[PDB]
Amino acid sequence: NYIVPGEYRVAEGEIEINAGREKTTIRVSNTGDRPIQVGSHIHFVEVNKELLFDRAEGIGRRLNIPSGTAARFEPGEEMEVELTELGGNREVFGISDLTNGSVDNKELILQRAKELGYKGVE
Amino acid sequence: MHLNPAEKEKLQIFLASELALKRKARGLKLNYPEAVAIITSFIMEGARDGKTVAMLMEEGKHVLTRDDVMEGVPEMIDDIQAEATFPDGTKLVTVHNPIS
Amino acid sequence: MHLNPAEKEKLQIFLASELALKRKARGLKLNYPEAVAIITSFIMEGARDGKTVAMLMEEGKHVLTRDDVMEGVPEMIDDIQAEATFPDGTKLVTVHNPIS
Amino acid sequence: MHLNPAEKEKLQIFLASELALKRKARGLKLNYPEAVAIITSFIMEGARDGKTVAMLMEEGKHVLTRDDVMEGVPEMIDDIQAEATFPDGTKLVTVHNPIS
Amino acid sequence: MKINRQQYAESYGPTVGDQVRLADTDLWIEVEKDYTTYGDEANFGGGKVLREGMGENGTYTRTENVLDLLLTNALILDYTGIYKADIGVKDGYIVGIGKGGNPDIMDGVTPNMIVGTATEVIAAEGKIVTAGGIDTHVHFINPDQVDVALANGITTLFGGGTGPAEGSKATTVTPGPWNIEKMLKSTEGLPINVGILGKGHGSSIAPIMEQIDAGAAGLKIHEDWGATPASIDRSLTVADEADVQVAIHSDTLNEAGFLEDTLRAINGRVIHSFHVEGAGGGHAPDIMAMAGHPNVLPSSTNPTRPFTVNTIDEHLDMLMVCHHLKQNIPEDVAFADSRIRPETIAAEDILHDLGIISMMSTDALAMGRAGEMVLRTWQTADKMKKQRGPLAEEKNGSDNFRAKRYVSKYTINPAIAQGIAHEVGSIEEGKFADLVLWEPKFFGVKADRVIKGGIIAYAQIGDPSASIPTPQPVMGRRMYGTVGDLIHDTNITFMSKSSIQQGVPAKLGLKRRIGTVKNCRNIGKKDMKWNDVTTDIDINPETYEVKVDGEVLTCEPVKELPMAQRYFLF
Amino acid sequence: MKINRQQYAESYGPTVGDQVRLADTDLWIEVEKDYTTYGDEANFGGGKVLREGMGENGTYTRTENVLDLLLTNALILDYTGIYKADIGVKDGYIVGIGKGGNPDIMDGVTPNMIVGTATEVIAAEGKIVTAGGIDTHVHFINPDQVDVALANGITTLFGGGTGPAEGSKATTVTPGPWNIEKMLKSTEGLPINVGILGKGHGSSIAPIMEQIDAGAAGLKIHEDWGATPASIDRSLTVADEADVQVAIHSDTLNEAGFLEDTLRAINGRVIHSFHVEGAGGGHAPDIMAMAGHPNVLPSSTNPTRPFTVNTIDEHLDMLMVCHHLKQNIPEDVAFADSRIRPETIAAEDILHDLGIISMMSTDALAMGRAGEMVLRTWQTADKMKKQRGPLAEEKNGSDNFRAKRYVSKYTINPAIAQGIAHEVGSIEEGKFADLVLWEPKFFGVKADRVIKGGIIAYAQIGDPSASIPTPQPVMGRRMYGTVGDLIHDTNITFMSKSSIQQGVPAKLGLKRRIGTVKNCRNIGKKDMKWNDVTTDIDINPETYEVKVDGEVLTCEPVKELPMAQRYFLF
Ligand SMILES: O=S(=O)(O)c1cc(O)ccc1O
Ligand SMILES: O=S(=O)(O)c1cc(O)ccc1O
Ligand SMILES: O=S(=O)(O)c1cc(O)ccc1O
Ligand SMILES: O=S(=O)(O)c1cc(O)ccc1O
Ligand code: NI
Ligand code: NI
Ligand code: NI
Ligand code: NI
Ligand SMILES: [O-]
Ligand SMILES: [O-]
Repeated sequence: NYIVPGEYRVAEGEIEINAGREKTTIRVSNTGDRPIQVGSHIHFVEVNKELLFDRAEGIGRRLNIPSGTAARFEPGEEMEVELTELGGNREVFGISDLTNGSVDNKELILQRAKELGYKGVE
Repeated sequence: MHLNPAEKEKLQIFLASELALKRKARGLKLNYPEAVAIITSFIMEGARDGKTVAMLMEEGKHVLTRDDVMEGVPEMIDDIQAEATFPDGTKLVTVHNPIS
Repeated sequence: MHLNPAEKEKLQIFLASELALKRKARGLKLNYPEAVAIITSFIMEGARDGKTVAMLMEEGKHVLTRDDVMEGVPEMIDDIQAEATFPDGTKLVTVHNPIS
Repeated sequence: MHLNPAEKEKLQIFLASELALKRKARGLKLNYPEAVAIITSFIMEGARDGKTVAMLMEEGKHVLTRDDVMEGVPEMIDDIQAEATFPDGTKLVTVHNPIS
Repeated sequence: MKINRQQYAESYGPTVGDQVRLADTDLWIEVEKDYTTYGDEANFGGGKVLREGMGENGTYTRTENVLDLLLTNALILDYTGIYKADIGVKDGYIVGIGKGGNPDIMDGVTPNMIVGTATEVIAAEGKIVTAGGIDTHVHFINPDQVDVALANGITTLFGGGTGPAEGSKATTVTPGPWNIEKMLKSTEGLPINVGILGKGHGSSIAPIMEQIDAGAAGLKIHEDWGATPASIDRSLTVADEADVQVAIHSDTLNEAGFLEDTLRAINGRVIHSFHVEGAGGGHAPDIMAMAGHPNVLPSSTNPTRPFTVNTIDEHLDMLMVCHHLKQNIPEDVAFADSRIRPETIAAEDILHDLGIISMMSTDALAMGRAGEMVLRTWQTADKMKKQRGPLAEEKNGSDNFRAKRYVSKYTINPAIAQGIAHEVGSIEEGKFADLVLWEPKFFGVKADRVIKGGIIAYAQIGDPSASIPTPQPVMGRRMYGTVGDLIHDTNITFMSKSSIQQGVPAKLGLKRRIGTVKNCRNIGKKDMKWNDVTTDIDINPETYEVKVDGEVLTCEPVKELPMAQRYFLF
Repeated sequence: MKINRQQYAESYGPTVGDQVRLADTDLWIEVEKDYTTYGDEANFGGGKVLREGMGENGTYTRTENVLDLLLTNALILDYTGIYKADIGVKDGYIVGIGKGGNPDIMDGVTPNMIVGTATEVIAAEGKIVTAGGIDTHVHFINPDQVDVALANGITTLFGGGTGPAEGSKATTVTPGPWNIEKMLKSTEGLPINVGILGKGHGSSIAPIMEQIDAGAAGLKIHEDWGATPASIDRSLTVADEADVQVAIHSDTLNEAGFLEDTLRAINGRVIHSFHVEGAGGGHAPDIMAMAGHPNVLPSSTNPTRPFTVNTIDEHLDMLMVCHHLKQNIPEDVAFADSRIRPETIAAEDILHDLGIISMMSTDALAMGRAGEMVLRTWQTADKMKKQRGPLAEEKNGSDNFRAKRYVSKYTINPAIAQGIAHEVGSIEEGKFADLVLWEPKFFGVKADRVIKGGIIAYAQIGDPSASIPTPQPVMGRRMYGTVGDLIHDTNITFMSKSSIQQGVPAKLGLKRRIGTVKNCRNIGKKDMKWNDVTTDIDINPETYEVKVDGEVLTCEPVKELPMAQRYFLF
């Protein structure tokens, strides 16, 4: 009965994010000497060239983390992250200029990634 | 005096704090704006005294306690922020959860 | 503090009342604006204390007497009106002929 | 109260002087605006008391001395001027070199 | 990934089923639905979602379904529902309520709510967002009244006056073509929407109509100008021809007629009955009976709201001093006693709760408080919940039904009454972006940010000399929407069709947005959202006891209210 | 007759070789030259020189080499020199720096500096006169910020925002055509020069360019909108076509790239790097390395200026609270620690002193103080003199070299960076008469009189009810240049060439003077006056130690500053 003005009384239960989308776990290593922090909604294949991971597995995906949060990689740190699928039209434009169109164009994405030195094109 | 805009505004905070301190001295539990004024003025007077930002961050949590204020006021005040002229110029003080 | 326009203005009345009370404490007979400020601030502090409108209508007639003010000031003040936040919200207090 | 523009402004000077006097009472050496406020308010309260312009020109030089203020403040203040309502209307007081 | 609900609500605001306390009242609102896609919530900042190629689209030009402003994660409280959504604004209007962001990568994006290069962001997570209040009983007496209204979330002032002239101090009237012109010109500088009422008094049509043609938005019939059968009749004849609303403050004195005579003069035509309870004015003692009729759009003014222990003492004295009434003259005492009645004030609380009085208003500076319409609406709702219990129509333990009934009284209903709900009065697509953001702890007390025409006009914000905007002193301040020429685009002057057709704006050099008053003459009580009850209200001439459906409506005054001493410095 | 120098300087201000202390600092400026003819000094008053037939010419009409205003006996402090002169203004512009008066009877009168019937007089004897400050990092969040800036001698605000919307609270951005239009209209009421930055974000040219065509003066790339390689590239492509400047607050998180990636995206093109030290934002920890490049115009924002004992505590906490960062979340702590670095803040003091950071700015209300750009510039210069000694380039024991290096950081250099130095940024013939008079005791702390377009806009002045202007309270106040329509003629809205060619001012009804942005794309570091140093700046990724020419740049914080508690009431 103590009154906290404007307080919430949230319902029971939990909120499942990115429900019904495929999830993928991958290992990622920061091979650089400065920290890299990666947001929830950046097309994962287009992150910093010094992050080493299987770049193919980041195509059409982003981090499966709450909207507006980020994953941090200290220099030299390797860890696993979980990715979810991009939605909507599944197109990306801009960012690192690796995609500029459908995310289905994997070979074109990887070719540009490889040519520009994004680590982990395999 | 050559008062600038901030100096003129901040006189208001001192005044509200004086008003609030008189209310507390006659035994009233303080409300939201009263409590904020008292803590804010304490910070700016502290800077004027030459205290450090770290000292004021600590002290600002002990200016008023829950029994000094009305129900709910502690939970309404998440932090209090004030800028004042320290010996080394204007600095920002933020006091988190000043009233527990 | 989230001051609204009326809160900012009314701080002025408190301040004028403080000024006037210092003048009275050093033995001056008070003038028209001094007297109005003192009685007005007394009403708003009264509301803050939780008094009723009827109590303040009575008390406001005994805050200052004619020997506290300059010649003519009692007859210049036909009434004093103030709004303040009582426990049951803003109310208007009117004190008729406060100084007999 | 029927405050006019100057009355409203000049309340600010009283307030700054109160603030400054509290700073001095806790042992601070006063700064430029503090010192100006204290001396100015003293002049206007003096007029209110019914003193003459010549008395305030004399007294205003003895309100604060150099040991009351920070280094350089005496030499920053060449004079202090204030208008107030004397028994014979508004007059200007100028206090030259108030702090020697 | 799952997120527990407490953390979800802290980050994004509340979602379906969660409840939020309104200020320090006992009233709880519950999120009814949410337009989001969980995981694709929009948010703005360092490493957040609304960034180029991510939640912000980098392809589309402004014309191409891109927003000028997105309010993210708003808890909307409106006659149309209590729900969670993003709100998209473009060209000063609300264009989309749904889910904003970038269809490149996000599911569920409303097609015209793209965040693009052209888009500004306001974070509304953890805020309650309502329509701006519509105050239809404003005396224009002191321009300082405008900021007072904005600070309590009012965005539209309808009324009259020329400043502190006695006619304006008594009545919401700007009389005649020249005073109307002068006040339309003054309005150019007022940072709020405005509509002006002419004098609804005369025995020939022409003197009254010429005010409408001059740019009045409506008329006010007031007893102080003679609320006679003729003035009532002519005003309503003009209103019916001109398509504007008529407000009435009836003949308290019963000099030319009793209530039934005023109703006969009205003759079934639409009218807005001001301060229908009657402390603020009208046929003594039974004027409140107006609120039972199908052609009456009934409003209360705010000092009687709600019934408290200081109410009667405060009013008796206010009435006596304003009318130069003497305590030792028995006619003056009998008049005050016939006009200030605990029996009708108590019943007025219940008539609101029942949806029988449809609207709130202020009566600013005449016998009401410019900055307390919203405040007192909620204090009334809270008192009623405490005294009457949750209404039968509620469920889940929420107060949603009552919250929609009450928010309607100062948003959509006055807008419908006045013929302006095509522009303002609710958070709906196609209406003007007059939006008020509230921290729930301050809900109905002090607005956080007031948006006018899609630009912030007023905000509670801190020291302008600081490194950041939050340091003290935090106070209400005019923002950029009020400055320079932007004041013209962010505000609406409401005018009659005929004055608009006649080119009054160009004739006066008005630069503000011009709003048309319309569809005011074929509405009634049934058109008041959530407050559409018609009934036989009986007021006993001897005891002043009020009955509805043969039951006496009695209520106790309260000693304390929420939204009061916890918040205010004076 | 000879006059001793003490008396000469008391009457006319200082002359060649005399020195003047800047406020309560240790910094002394020396008069380098004087344009007067000794004995024919201009002065105004009872029995003084500027009287008809004497030092005022009574023959010539205004068109005939006569001034609208003469500032007599000014001690100019400018990138172009520290010297004594009269300053003549006409049509709102500086037309003559030299010697004013009447060629009938005086020797040495500059031919277009005649005092005539048309001439107003400002006495600048014993004052220091500088150009108005040019602040190129302004968040438009609270209109009260303008007077704050004017009171510390700032006359031009470049930046962005729409008021206290979250996008504007984080970034100096007015996004899109409609918000730009709205803010150009708001600007009509702001008594300061303004230029508006659009959102430098997108992956297609059109969404970005349309902001320039709408009336933006430049662009801002900010990490909160995605400071990605694409947004950087497109913005600079637009800027190169449009001839406007791009400011950058880079990707602190290193999410899409490290500093070298941002530099590759830039690809040699000109860019203004905001808060280059990085506490205010940018690639952690090495962003300050930007300031060594020839294509980078580097500025600092003001809260790190200079490095003091409370700086780190204040910043760590400010960062944490503004970003909702939690003390118990290790990623939040690591992020704060990577961003707030005593090693780069200390080196930043020295980089200024060395002419490697070229500009100061505020970051008003986002992470900087609107009224402290000038103040902190001098506090930095003073700290450096105390810690490093007079610079080698000095002589006569004066601090002239350092004073010119430092005054350039907030006057001419930002003006060059932004493409507006043809109009503003220095006291030179042919530039707009934006002039700030300072009493030396208040120099850099509180301006005496701020002149905008040749009319005083702001002054420290007393009781308006008094017999004279000096009685208390003396405070900052808006003057006649701000009132009515005069606000239009005394201030400049800076706009892109294309928006001007497209008629945006007429389309919006702008009445202000319109300034053209130009010559921003083919400048570099070498064009920054007195601050033109390019070098290899190394920032150690492990220890954050900064090196220049293989020497570690380390410095101590100070416990006290001048221009602080002696002056301010709070
Ligand atoms: O006309 S007044 O401004 O003096 C006024 C006094 C009063 O006691 C009640 C109402 C009023 O409008
Ligand atoms: O529900 S009650 O009939 O008890 C009631 C009490 C009250 O104090 C005001 C209104 C009411 O309807
Ligand atoms: O958005 S706020 O105005 O609440 C703000 C708070 C804060 O702590 C730092 C920066 C800010 O812009
Ligand atoms: O000249 S010093 O190397 O002693 C120095 C000291 C200092 O405290 C800051 C900068 C400096 O260059
Ligand atoms: Ni009425
Ligand atoms: Ni009324
Ligand atoms: Ni920045
Ligand atoms: Ni910034
Ligand atoms: O009324
Ligand atoms: O910034």
